[PDB]
Amino acid sequence: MVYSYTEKKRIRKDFGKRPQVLDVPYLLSIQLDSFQKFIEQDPEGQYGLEAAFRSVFPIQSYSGNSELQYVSYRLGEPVFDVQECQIRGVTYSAPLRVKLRLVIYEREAPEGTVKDIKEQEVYMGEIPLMTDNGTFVINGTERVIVSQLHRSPGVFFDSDKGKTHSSGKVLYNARIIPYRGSWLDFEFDPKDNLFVRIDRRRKLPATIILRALNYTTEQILDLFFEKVIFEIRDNKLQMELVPERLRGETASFDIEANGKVYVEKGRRITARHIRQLEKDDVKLIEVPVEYIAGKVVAKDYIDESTGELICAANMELSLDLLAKLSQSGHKRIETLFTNDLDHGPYISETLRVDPTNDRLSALVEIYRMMRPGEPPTREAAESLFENLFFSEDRYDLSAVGRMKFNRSLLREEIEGSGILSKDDIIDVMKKLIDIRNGKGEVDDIDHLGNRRIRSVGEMAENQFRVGLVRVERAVKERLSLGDLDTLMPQDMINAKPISAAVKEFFGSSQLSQFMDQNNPLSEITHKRRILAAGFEVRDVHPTHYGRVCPIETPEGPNIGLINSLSVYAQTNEYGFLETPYRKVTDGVVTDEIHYLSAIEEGNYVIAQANSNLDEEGHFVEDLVTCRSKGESSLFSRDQVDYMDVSTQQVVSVGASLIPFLEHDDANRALMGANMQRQAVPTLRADKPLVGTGMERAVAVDSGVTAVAKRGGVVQYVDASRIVIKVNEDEMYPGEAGIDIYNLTKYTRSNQNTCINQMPCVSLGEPVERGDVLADGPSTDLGELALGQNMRVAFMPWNGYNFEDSILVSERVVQEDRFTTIHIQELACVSRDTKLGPEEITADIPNVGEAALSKLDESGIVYIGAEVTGGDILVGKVTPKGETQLTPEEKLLRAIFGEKASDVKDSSLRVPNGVSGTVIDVQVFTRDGVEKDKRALEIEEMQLKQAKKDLSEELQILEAGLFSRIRAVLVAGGVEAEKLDKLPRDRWLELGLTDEEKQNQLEQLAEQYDELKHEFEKKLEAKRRKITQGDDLAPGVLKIVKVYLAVKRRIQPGDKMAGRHGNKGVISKINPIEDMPYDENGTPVDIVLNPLGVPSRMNIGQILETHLGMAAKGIGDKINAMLKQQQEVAKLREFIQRAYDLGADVRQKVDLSTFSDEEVMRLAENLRKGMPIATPVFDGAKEAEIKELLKLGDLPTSGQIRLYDGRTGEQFERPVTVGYMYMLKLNHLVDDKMHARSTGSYSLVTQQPLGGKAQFGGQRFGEMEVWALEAYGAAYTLQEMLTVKSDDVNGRTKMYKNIVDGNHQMEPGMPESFNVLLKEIRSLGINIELEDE
Amino acid sequence: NKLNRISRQMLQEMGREPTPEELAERMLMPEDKIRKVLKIAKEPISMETPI
Ligand SMILES: CO[C@H]1/C=C/O[C@@]2(C)Oc3c(C)c(O)c4c(O)c(c(/C=N/N5CCN(C)CC5)c(O)c4c3C2=O)NC(=O)/C(C)=C\C=C\[C@H](C)[C@H](O)[C@@H](C)[C@@H](O)[C@@H](C)[C@H](OC(C)=O)[C@@H]1C
Repeated sequence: MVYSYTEKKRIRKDFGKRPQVLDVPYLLSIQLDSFQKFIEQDPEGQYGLEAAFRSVFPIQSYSGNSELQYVSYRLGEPVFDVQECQIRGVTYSAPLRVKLRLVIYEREAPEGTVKDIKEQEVYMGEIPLMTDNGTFVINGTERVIVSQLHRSPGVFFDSDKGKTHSSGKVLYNARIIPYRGSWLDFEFDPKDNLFVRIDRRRKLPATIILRALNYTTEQILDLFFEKVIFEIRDNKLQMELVPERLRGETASFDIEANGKVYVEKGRRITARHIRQLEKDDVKLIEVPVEYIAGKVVAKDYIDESTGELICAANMELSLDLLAKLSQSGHKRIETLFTNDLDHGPYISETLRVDPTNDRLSALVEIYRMMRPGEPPTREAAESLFENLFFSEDRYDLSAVGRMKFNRSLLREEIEGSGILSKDDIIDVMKKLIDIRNGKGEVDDIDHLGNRRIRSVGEMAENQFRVGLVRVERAVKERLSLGDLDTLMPQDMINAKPISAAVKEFFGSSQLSQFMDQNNPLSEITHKRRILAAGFEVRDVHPTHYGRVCPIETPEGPNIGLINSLSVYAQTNEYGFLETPYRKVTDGVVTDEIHYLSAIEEGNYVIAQANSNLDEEGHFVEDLVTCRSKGESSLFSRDQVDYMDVSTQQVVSVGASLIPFLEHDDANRALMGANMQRQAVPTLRADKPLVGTGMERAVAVDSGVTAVAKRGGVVQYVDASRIVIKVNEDEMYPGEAGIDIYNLTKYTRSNQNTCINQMPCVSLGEPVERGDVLADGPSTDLGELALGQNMRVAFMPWNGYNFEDSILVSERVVQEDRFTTIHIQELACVSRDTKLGPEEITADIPNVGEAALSKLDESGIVYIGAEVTGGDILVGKVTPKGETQLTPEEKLLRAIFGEKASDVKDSSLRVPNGVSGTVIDVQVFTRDGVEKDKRALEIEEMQLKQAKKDLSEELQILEAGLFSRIRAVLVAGGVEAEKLDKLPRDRWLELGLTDEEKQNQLEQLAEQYDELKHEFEKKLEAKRRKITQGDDLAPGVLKIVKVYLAVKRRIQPGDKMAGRHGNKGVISKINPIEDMPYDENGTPVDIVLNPLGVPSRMNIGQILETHLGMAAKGIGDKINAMLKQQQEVAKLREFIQRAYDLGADVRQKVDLSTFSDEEVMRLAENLRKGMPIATPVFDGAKEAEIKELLKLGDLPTSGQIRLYDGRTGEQFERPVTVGYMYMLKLNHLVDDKMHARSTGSYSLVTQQPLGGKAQFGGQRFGEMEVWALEAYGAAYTLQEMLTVKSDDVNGRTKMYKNIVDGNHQMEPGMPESFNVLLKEIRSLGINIELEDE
Repeated sequence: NKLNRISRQMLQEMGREPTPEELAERMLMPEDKIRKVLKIAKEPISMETPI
């Protein structure tokens, strides 16, 4: 706070105005929080293993009154720790130990138990564990599980207008999507007949489900329709009239009652007439006997005398039917209230299409729909229908499903049953009809309130759930016949069934993938990623604001199907996406933060991230740009309920790292944030000269760096480890302590890059908690450096920059700055063949002494021996007996007297063209085969190296503890010179006067002895892990893994890009002599083609250049005053000037800093350049940039004169020169490049195939055939698809001619077509080749 | 078949799974034959397996 210790080393000058109210949270939050909820002890149904347990439990047998319940669970210590788990290849996992209680109820109970055996913690499976950095290790490889985005469980009402039937009229459909179980779909049709289908199955008339719920027709009309009361009073047909019923209808007869005619015939009833009837309270009017000719009778009507049905429910009455029910004494007749506009007569017409009658009928017709063709049964239909939506087992909405369900139905309860109830189905139908009636609207799938976010924690729970159901069937099956006290909860519950559910997910699943680690940003941008069809879902939605990044998505087959998480976004309590906001009460902007979900934010009026307020925080302008409901417009001063937290929150970590983003077109911006993840780390971690201010946060939040656990002073600094002596205020009373950081050294990444940590602090320096102790790869002094900035000139240079091509000075490759270190893992397997076992022995037929030189006696290359293409890394030989040679080979051996060995050479040799240094060797051996010499040496080395490390722990630790005892002993009994004389081991005897200090000595004693023994146990375990024979695959006797470190610099063909989306491929590496130089004589590193700038609209790349130039100026200047050794005063003065820069920025600054030791160190770090921070949308402006160029001594234009290093003459016009940050992506040319002359061939069809990593030939496609067909080239095409590939004969007959000097082809027939003939002929088809 | 049976009990009985030589002592024969027998006993993989 108010500046840390590594901040005193270097400070980034920050332009930008808007003060940051909230600072970027942990970027890895989602991944860690989710998994943290899965595995945890939660005393309730909140999501977790506890919840997944409580669902399926207790498990009772079949009627046998034998029940198995669940007590509690625990996670055993991991078999291997994270580092060890990677080397061996097993998964990083913990044993799951769960206590089970087996109760058996006495047969023919009152419920009571004969005996109950409590089986102590039965083990089921080992579940993977998440690393402190949020990754998983499946088989020896760090893998990330991407969060998924799917449709939230609940009810959803859609349209399907347009395309259907092309008559318009739209449609309205509802869909009930449970978290688990079958789908329930309701839909209309062009006839306004409501239909239902379970899942995607056959369409069925909607009402058929209501009957299966035991609802007769009378109650269906009574549910969905209102009642028009008809009275026969005195004689001939009176009627009850609700005065509102006359809206939207024209009088069909004289509407008169109470001796006064309210409406005549042919006069439509408007608001005036309705008012008269409403205000005059006209209950009963006289109607004609013919009006009921269309009215559908509500309930059943029978003849009281004859006991016969006069008319069934849902029947249209007629003038003749009225007669037959009138003489029977019926006063009242209920009919449907039907209006083709307001309340539609839909259900009525749905019943007339219903083939069923009663519940059993519907159940028969329903059971035969799902499982057709088989005879229906009553018990079968009942069981099925109750098991679909009414069974707690086969159906659940869980909490989110029930909540949105109730929420979308306008209910009160936010939580409820996890199955469907008859009330639920009826309500859903009601809502669908209401939308068709015009009151209410349909949802849209793209809204982020209907899009729910899962993540590792939620997904693993489902798989573990699946494991428990497939084990459930087994437990019941055994408890069926079980003998009383013999079996216990072990013989039943297996391991393999449950473990394989979880194992099949993390091992192979589309959501579990290799972490993309070539780059810290790549990691952190992978760990935040989403996954979800036509263009609607791919497109950006208004609800994406602050939740999903609009501009970071892949460009390709799936666009907008990935996105990435926004900066400040958080998973909602229920699992939606919520974003930070500021509550604006009255006219003040309050700094209380409020998280609003997608549906929550909708109604509020939210201000803009960019707005002007001041003092008390009253809006300066009388109206400010805001967005309210799905749209944005100008809003009045005091209306706004909330305001945006920060200017960044719209974008993502990727996009937030692009300086001057506001100035770049979104296409190039996308590509930029897409390409920035590919930047391979460099040899010298540099720093961005132009920046944002996220780079610090990205570096730290990602685990690539090493952060201080507790603050203090550095006791010891080595390139290996770092030991910090903790401050006492931060230190716990017992054990005293020091924090020991073991740094990661050079090692292979997933992408074969180098990940190596370097100490950024110096001996005996104050460090505060949360300070960077050591940089990782591609991080500099706590910031994130994905590349190296360099001097760049925009101008066409003799076409060598032609398209995007980049022309780079030799100075760059000489400085070795863009050099890159690759670590490749090569393997050698000694397998077992029926002919015999393969030997790793160093005796290889037909190799000279120079070849076997680099190998030790055992046959393995020495560690550290530099190798090139073709050198033998591991000698290996496999038995092949009875070679069966030929006459002339036999004479050859006879003349030269060589004994042809019974063993063939399989030895592992360095791939063609790659050259590096051997940094490591591992030897895995089958358990029971004798470890060879070298393998034993390695084991001995690992043993000794292990002992040194552990001893180092104990040595520094013990001193750290005894150094505290020295201090506590001096309080109350101080003897200074006396105490350090006697042996340190004898200190533990001295007590103290009554005080807590006597108890403090006690505390330090206990923990001391603990360490003594903890060290012991740790050493033993390590030793066993070394000596234990590693488990290998079937058939493999031993494996040798060699680790080569190749150092590649840069060469034509490599891909290079800036943060602004400008790609490039280095064309020529030009001498420093030919480089354009300025009057001062300093050449320029890179010459970019300006023509790429206007077409692709990215203007930031120019700004980034300009400000960069300015930045280097402030650097260069300091480099002069430091080389002048002026004094602290002059330096201090000039720096202060820089950090203010003319007005109104948020930076603040010094004279609190110590004027000597702290200031001089800062200037030394600035002399390379002055780091500047351009916030994403708050970033600097031209004027600010031009003023910094004034302080720079450099022109405002940003252009200068340059001279061609060849002719030495000037260049017409000034050219823009500056400093642009540039990344080296890993496409590097010596990977992509392949060439093949004659390689191996596929067996099934003879075709070129790389088996040696000598790549198969290029694929010649159909389109290329057309290309040859358009040219007149017949012979090139024949040779292309016959002799060069598919002709097993023609190829050899050709090769022999090529060396003989005869260019011809004796083509023959491609073997592919020759196979098609037999394949056709394998059928009953006789296919012959005719004539001649 | 005899091996599967032992591997079943021994799966949870041992808490991990019997070592390749564990069922070997349980079984009558020379006990190194586990490797040989286990290999030829495996069913061939469909050459049409999508990868
Ligand atoms: C198990 O997952 C696999 C396939 C699932 O199948 C399948 C059908 O379901 C997918 C899911 C669920 C994805 O989320 C996905 C994806 O997110 C993505 C690409 C596109 N990949 N590219 C391919 C290479 N190319 C030169 C560039 C574009 C994909 O094809 C897929 C993909 C599938 O196709 N892209 C990105 O996210 C962006 C823009 C950057 C990616 C980061 C790096 C590159 C990857 O993480 C690398 C390190 C590995 O992780 C992958 C290799 C995974 O493979 C393994 C075994 O790990 C792969 C996703």
